[PDB]
Amino acid sequence: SLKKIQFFDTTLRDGENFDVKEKIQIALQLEKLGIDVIEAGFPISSPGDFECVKAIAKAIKHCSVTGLARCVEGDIDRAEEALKDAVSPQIHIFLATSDVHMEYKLKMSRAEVLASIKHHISYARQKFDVVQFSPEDATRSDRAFLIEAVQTAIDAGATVINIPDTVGYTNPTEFGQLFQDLRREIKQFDDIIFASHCHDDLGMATANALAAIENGARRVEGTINGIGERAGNTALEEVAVALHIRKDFYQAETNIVLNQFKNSSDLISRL
Amino acid sequence: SLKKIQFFDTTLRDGENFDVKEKIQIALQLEKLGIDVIEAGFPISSPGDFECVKAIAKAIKHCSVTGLARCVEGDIDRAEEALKDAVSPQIHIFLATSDVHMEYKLKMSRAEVLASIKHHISYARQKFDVVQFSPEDATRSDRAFLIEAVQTAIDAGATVINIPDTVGYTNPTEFGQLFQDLRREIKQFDDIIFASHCHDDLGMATANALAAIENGARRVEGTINGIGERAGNTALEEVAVALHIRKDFYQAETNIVLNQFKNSSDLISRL
Repeated sequence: SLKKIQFFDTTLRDGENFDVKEKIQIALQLEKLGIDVIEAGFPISSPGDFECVKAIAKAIKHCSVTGLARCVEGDIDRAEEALKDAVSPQIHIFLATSDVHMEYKLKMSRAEVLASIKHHISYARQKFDVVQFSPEDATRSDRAFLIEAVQTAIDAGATVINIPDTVGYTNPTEFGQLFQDLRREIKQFDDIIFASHCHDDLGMATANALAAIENGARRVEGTINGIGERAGNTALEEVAVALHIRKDFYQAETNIVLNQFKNSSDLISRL
Repeated sequence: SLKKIQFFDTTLRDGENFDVKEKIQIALQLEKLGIDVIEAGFPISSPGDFECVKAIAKAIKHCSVTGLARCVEGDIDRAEEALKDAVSPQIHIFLATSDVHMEYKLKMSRAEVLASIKHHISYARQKFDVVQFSPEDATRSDRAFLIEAVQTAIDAGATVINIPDTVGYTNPTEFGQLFQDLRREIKQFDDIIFASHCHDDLGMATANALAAIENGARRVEGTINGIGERAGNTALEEVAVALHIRKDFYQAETNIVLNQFKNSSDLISRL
């Protein structure tokens, strides 16, 4: 039917072997496939990444290109530099919101986390019209606080909120509920693009992405083939095919060119 | 916690290359793994199957062995013959319950279907203490009628009801609801073992098996690796690992020896 699901591919990021011309090649196949957003890299991470993100940003003419940044002004500056020639640039910023991460990793309190999010999302918003924000480790976050962190990013200018199952152990019941909670508590929900980024540790990343869509998500992030990370990401091909075959149930359309999926798939496998 | 999930493996059936000694070898690895029921074959289908089912029935001493039969007295006779030396034999009988199958395949009305089910389940029950029944194509069956066919099998002596997503296009929402409906409409539900047999056409077989367990199923049928059929079956390893890792959520135990999963897996892949 009428609701539109966007696709966000992070294949070029979770190459964790791809050389430069190979990244460019993949990127152009992704674009051909009708992927809406290509995450090209994490520019601050190394000079190589920086040049690679620039390279893909220059090659792409028909979709959006994005790069990763922490809540650190330098990363955002570097991403803005990397993406300056993108036809439709975005930036993807993240910060963990779970108790364990805040205590042991960030060494920051809830108040500090919300304050970092507000500052860095606003900071980025001055440079990018489209700011995606991900509360890292969302699925193990205190739920009230997860809602706080997400409201904070929205207030500050984030127009895409991506919910990752960073650990990979959620299920459709638990994840769908997470989205229900966001819908109920975030007044701006219907004006904001919500995405998921599921991991396949338990073999449920596809079901999890679709449960998020049944519950409000209008975007799915993942990879060609579901490669990456420990136990893999959401296989975008599986999600697109489920939406197509059960259009009666999901009532959604996408921009994907279905017949370009095996090209995309064989290319990625080949490398 | 306290509820027990049984595992039903059909690897030796959806070898659709395995030779005789290889089937016996797999069967004994399955048994080692702690699988509760091994479906050894479909005895009526060929004399080879018959001898293979006999062979596995003789080798197995610590779990149950089962074979397939249609609702045809000859199949059941042949299965009874095949399994006569099983330490804990069962039989698995099936009949389609969807409008399309009844019209185009069976060429039988609803009344005829229920009457076949009653007759052949009772027939089998005289020979086997444990009769499993599967309404083939359950997930595309009229729901009221699916409930009729399942009630009929129970009344007639079936103590295990297996719900297959024969076509492979269901999802956790739709499947969980199917189980909710059975629970609400079948007075004997809590006295009857309910299982699922999901297919992985959409990449959701694992999530689907777990959704059936959240909703009353106390048994899961599938294969080592999820091999078989068109697009594969439920990967029993994924289901067992999800139950273990999220015991907090699923609150279930199994009889599986988790550390025997890679042996089982490498054996099956090797062949």
